[PDB]
Amino acid sequence: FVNKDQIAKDVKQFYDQALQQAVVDDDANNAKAVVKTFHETLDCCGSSTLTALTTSVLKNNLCPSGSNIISNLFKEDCHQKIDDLFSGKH
Amino acid sequence: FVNKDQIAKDVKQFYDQALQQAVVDDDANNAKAVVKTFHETLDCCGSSTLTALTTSVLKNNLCPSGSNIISNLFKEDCHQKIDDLFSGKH
Amino acid sequence: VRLHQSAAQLVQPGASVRLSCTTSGFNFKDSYLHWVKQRPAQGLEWIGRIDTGNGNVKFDPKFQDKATITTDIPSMTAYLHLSNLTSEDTAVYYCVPYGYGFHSWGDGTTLTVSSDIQMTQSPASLSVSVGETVTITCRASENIYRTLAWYLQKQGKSPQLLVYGATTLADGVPSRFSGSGSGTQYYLKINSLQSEDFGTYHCQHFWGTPWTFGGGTKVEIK
Amino acid sequence: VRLHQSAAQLVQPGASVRLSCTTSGFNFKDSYLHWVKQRPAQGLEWIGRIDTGNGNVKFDPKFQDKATITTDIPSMTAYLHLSNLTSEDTAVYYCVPYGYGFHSWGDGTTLTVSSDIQMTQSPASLSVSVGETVTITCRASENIYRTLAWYLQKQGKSPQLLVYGATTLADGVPSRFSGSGSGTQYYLKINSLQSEDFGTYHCQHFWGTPWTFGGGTKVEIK
Repeated sequence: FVNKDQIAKDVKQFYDQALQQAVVDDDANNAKAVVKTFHETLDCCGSSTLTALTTSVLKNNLCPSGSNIISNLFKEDCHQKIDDLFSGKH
Repeated sequence: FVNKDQIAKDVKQFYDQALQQAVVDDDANNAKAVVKTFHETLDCCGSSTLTALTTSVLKNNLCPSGSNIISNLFKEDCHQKIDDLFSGKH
Repeated sequence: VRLHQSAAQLVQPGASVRLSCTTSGFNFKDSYLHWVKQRPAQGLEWIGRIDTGNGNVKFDPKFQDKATITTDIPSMTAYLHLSNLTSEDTAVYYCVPYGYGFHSWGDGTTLTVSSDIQMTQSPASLSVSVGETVTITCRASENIYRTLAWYLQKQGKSPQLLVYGATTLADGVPSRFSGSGSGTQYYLKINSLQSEDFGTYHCQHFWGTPWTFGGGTKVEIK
Repeated sequence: VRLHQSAAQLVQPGASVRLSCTTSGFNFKDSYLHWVKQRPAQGLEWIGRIDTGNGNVKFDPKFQDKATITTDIPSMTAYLHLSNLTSEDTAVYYCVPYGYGFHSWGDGTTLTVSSDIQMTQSPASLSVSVGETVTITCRASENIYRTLAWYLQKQGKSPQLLVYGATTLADGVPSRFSGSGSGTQYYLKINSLQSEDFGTYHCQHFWGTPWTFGGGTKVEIK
């Protein structure tokens, strides 16, 4: 049996891992594919818990299509968007 | 006798301390006065070593007068500007 | 397309109300939302503020127990809860977002109840004719580090942001407007004064809390 | 007022040169500076790139030992050092900044020496008349995650950025231009084709390294 809080904690951690790996360089890899997918699917960019990556996140164009640098700098936190998914709010 | 590298290391650390204290809240205090002075005097904002503060730095309007959010997000790193002062480059 | 404010409320002494403010276009999630009270035929008064980052709230001692601030982050909404209402609560309540630059206020919410850095604005009143060059002055009690703003308030309307910082012209504001100043002394010059720029000019500092306003400068044609 | 590029150089086989690129308006300090080679009467070729963040440099295997990239951060300058020069080095060298969005290329530096994701652009040639609606297609060998750009190249001039991302119109570009597409297939539609939009259309992906270009689409009046 999978608990709401434990599953939400892991998706956030899985995300943090992906984002940490994605900002390392400009190399096309799965982490970028995964980060670009989470961002598009949830309409978010980066996390509050990983603020040290925001500039790097922008530098690698990892935020969704359509929105500018200011919109992406102030985009919705992915950890919150993950919480809303597992709690059914959106 | 004061060594170039040790003095440059301390000004940067003194700065880091000030910036850490300045972003804590919106309270007018010396740390903000000190951070606003360093930023204006050296024409810089935040540090590369303290990227986790950039958004907070913007949130508190701690970057110099005249420049927008994009200019301030991509403003010159204060640790580098401190290095240029102690080495006589500018 | 920034601040959206809640509709008017007519009430009797003793009631309890909720005034609302919705952002859009701002980092509401990790920002400062302030509330400013404007008493009819009286000045601007700062109520309190919420830091949506940590949830910390601060109030001017007078509003300490009556006023309350809460937020609804997903809808990007700020609420000011007022209790034990009296005649001195009859005022316009403006919502002010602050943090990633300087912003225009909300249009205001009228509430009717019927049954520290000191700013020095000069002159108090100004009787001028179109085309004249005017220079309003604002003096702070301490170095406010250029964190000042100039506003133009036209009768029964929300203060229009003219200049933020000391020198920065707010978007859409005519070039004929010029802010200058440093440390403790600031100035606003209006070059070739026009008809559409008559009313009350206000200065304000944003160097910490509480936010304070200048006396005002009334510009009028004789 | 972005990229500034160094002047032309005429040389003989065996020489060694330095082409330069100065930014201004970009976060040169923690960015990616790429160099693109364009052989006369031949396509666009990616040379290599520097990450000014860590100082890492990458090159297309062919340019591995000859080419070199260095930076001068305070002057915000990028240098491409080319050694053992031959006839196949006679080309235009464009400087491309990348990272906090998508940018227009430098005007180019002409060097004259005299003595992996595959892109599929369609059609190769297009014979159309003013007012006609055209639809150019670009297909990637893998999902490029909408990190594509459309450019318009007019004879002897640097490729003009039309659309970045898949759908975003670059500033100053007429509304009549429309980018669309996802995953592996992308399209550029030109609504009511005009005289000032004739030449070669290029697509490009920015999904990792090396950067690759479409064959080109030549639009001309018959």
